[PDB]
Amino acid sequence: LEAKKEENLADWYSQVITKSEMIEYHDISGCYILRPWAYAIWEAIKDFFDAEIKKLGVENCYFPMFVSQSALEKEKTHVADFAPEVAWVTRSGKTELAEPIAIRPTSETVMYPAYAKWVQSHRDLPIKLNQWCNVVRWEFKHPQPFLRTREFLWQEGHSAFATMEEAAEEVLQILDLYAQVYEELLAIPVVKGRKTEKEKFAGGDYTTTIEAFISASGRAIQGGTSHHLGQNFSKMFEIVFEDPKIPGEKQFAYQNSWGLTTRTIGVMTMVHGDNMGLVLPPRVACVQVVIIPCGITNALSEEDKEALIAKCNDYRRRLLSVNIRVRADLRDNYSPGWKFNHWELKGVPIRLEVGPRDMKSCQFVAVRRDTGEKLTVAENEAETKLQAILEDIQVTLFTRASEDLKTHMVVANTMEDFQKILDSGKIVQIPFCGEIDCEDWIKKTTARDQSMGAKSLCIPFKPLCELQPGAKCVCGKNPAKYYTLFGRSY
Amino acid sequence: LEAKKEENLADWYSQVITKSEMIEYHDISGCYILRPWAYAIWEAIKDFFDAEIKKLGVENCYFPMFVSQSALEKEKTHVADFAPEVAWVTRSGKTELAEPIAIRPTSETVMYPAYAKWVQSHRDLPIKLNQWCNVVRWEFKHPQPFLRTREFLWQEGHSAFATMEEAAEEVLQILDLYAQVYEELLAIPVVKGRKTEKEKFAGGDYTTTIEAFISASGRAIQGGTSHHLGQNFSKMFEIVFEDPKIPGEKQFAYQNSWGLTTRTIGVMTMVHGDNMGLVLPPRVACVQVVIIPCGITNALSEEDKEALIAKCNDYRRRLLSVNIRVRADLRDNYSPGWKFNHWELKGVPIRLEVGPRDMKSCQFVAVRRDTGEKLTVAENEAETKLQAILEDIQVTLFTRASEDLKTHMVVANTMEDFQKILDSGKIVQIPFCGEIDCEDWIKKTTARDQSMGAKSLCIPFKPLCELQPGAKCVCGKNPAKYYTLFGRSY
Ligand SMILES: O=C(C[C@H]1NCCC[C@@H]1O)Cn1cnc2cc(Br)c(Cl)cc2c1=O
Ligand SMILES: O=C(C[C@H]1NCCC[C@@H]1O)Cn1cnc2cc(Br)c(Cl)cc2c1=O
Ligand SMILES: [Zn+2]
Ligand SMILES: [Zn+2]
Repeated sequence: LEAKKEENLADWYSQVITKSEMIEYHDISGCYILRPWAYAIWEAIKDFFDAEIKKLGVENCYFPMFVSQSALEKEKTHVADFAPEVAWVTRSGKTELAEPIAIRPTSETVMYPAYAKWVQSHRDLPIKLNQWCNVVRWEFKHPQPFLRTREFLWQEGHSAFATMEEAAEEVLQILDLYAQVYEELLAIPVVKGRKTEKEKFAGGDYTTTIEAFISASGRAIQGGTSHHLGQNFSKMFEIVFEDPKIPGEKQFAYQNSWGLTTRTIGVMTMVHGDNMGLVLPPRVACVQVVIIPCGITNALSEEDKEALIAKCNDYRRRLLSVNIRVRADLRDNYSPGWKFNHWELKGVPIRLEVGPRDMKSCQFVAVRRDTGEKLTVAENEAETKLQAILEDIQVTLFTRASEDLKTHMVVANTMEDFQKILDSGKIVQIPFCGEIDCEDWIKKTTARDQSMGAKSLCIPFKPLCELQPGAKCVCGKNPAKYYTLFGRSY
Repeated sequence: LEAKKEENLADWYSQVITKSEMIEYHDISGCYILRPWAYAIWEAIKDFFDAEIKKLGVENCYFPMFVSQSALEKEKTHVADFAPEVAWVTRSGKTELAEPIAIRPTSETVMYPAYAKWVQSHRDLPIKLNQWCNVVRWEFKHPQPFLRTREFLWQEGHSAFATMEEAAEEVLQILDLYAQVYEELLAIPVVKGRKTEKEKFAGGDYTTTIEAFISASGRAIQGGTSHHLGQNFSKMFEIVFEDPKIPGEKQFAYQNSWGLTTRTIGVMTMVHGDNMGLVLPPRVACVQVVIIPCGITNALSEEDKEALIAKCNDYRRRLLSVNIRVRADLRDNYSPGWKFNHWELKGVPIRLEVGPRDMKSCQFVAVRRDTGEKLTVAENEAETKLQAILEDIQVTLFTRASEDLKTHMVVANTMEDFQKILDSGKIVQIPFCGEIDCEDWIKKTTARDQSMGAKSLCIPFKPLCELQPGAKCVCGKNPAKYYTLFGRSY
């Protein structure tokens, strides 16, 4: 690794993700190749989430990606600001086509006409459906492998209830899951809260979100979102049912929608990385432990060279049997020292080092990726001790970026504190009125002193300080409705 | 179900797949919605396969879907017959675009430039990679939900070895897996063999395949394919490595590729269906057993109506604990008799019927979907007996369509037998020379008497009869190289 996090972050990231065999650039910019080392992290997230939404009664499915012109345009889901970012299909070979078709940037326009058809009785509710798919949005903005890409993978859930007490409960349930993905797997602490009326999903009553901080840049980033849509789309798409014991009457259904994307892997990179390379949390690594045989020489007995290469498999065998994801790298051509480095770039949590010097002592050595600390372990304790080190790494990585968050997230009550602490490369809870103006304003004000300015992130469900009796927005005109998280974003 | 399999098959299928809540048509023909009842079958296939290729050392990944014009066209992967079936992206919103981009119809053109880059040393081999993704091919041919669709889901593996003994072994390993999917899960017997030089994947040395018979129509269908590519693509894309102990020399890598698609679900439907509806093999059903409470009346004691609805959960609880996938349908608004029918269309293998008459006798009743046979079972035997019935159904469905295959697959040595037995709505092993002509010919000959004519299916690895000393192609000119499976196809 030539570049350094503190110094040229933009380069560091692009070097870490290539040299860890995670990403590979494609002959079309904005598009990237998810190599196995990264995909296994996505698949790890996928396994957890999938397991939890199904406990909630959600079922997976697959809708088409092609949304016809008379669909987006036929309605006004959009919110048509994004309309110049949709790609279009126009010709089948050379032969032109009847109407052009769009590539899904999201799936409301494809799914909701159908929801309308399936909801006949009130009996056909709820309808909770999820899909794991790719989506395509267009961007000329200088692209970036996990955070700013043209095609990406995600998950999008769309549920639809009779009542609102229902819909409401799910929205918060899902956001907790999205938290668990970041806090329990990825070991990334996040801030839960509600979008401002400026920022919330348009065409949807409210919008809960999960925001994480990437100190390295002093910006914060959006993790995943969970929206309550109320009746907006049902009205739009006539998803209606005859009421319960309010006969002859027409009730609109209450809807939700929530998504999480592959930016997770980018955030995970940005947060836990070294100048030594990528670092993975034990919960998501393809390989929790790598077993490398070291201490091999040109004239090492040939019957010894197969005691080593066999001792290694005993660890491999024993660890696999306690569901530790272990590879033994028994490759003849690379050095040991080469391997040490290779698996360090990739960020494998523990390196299990096996030398004959240690074999003699019926023992072995384990190296933590995060701290670098070596430990010498008895062969009869490989399971308990290594499982423990895996748990202790997860904690460390989490109880680091969280202390790193607490330093970098503070309250400021004047506007003059807020421009100092923001330029201090941090993020701030301020008193805020809520009006779009004293936000729409705030951006321009902060941008004049900073190459851009503070955005609202979320309105913390649990803000740092409680608000005091008379208290005013940073503007100085209106009173403060709620402490509100602001910062420069991604 | 109004239509009937024997009578209007084209309608039967379209009714079965809608009324079993599997498929839902979209505002663009050729495109369909995979509802949960179907997707869970795809996901079941996915779970099995994924588990097996990983034992083989394959790793999953995700390449982009956008293949640039200077890629397909830059090379000649194609085999350009299919070129007028590729969709194209041309505008980002209204703004036109630099060059147009294609939607992946397959991924050789996207993956192989990269394979070239990753294979530097000979050390970087093998490279076995898989991806589960959607692909888009265009068709005006009257579409059909699982068998003839424009967008579909599949899996595509692309491996790349130094030697050919390697590549060769995998091709056959994979085809056995594809067999297992059809024979062990889907309970559909298939015929293993090699494509003819007419039919094989172009741009690839040979092509093993799996062919299944859909009696209902007298046609056969392609299950999945596994190709050996040898050196064609490496040469094309310069995937090269310095040789082992043949220094200073340039070796091309040997490649494979293999795919399986969502047509599986269509074949599964076509093969096992009733006029009573879809039928699922226990190995893939979202719901192996449905628990329905029956024998409820208007004036049934309220404390009895909760002994029933509780007895049901005891079965639910006990079955879930032996990994039987069970739903208890406790819905208050539908009749019992309505439920019986609903879950019959969906093809749930067993209906677990709970009535108080049986509760009195501390017992219950189970109905097989395939045969219709009812059985009365002790409450202390619910696990062993139901698991057994699930196993016995799988077998039945398999040892049915297999006897149905043996009737409908026969040998014919003259050409005059072959035109009779083919028009008998069956498929035939004939003596065949191999020349494209005496195949290219065979189609036109059979088409003049039949609304189209026999195609080669495969060249059985284990043909019905052995060939006799002097023996000639059905044409009568050349000698027969091998018994070869022919028939009308899909
Ligand atoms: O992504 C969304 C809408 C919903 N999609 C499913 C997950 C929950 C989420 O609120 C917001 N969004 C974001 N970007 C977009 C870009 C384009 Br282009 C279009 Cl057409 C539409 C959108 C767009 O609708
Ligand atoms: O699907 C293939 C090529 C390979 N894809 C991966 C699985 C193994 C398989 O042999 C054959 N095929 C089939 N249909 C096609 C349609 C179009 Br359009 C194009 Cl460009 C290309 C193709 C095309 O290459
Ligand atoms: Zn204000
Ligand atoms: Zn011939």
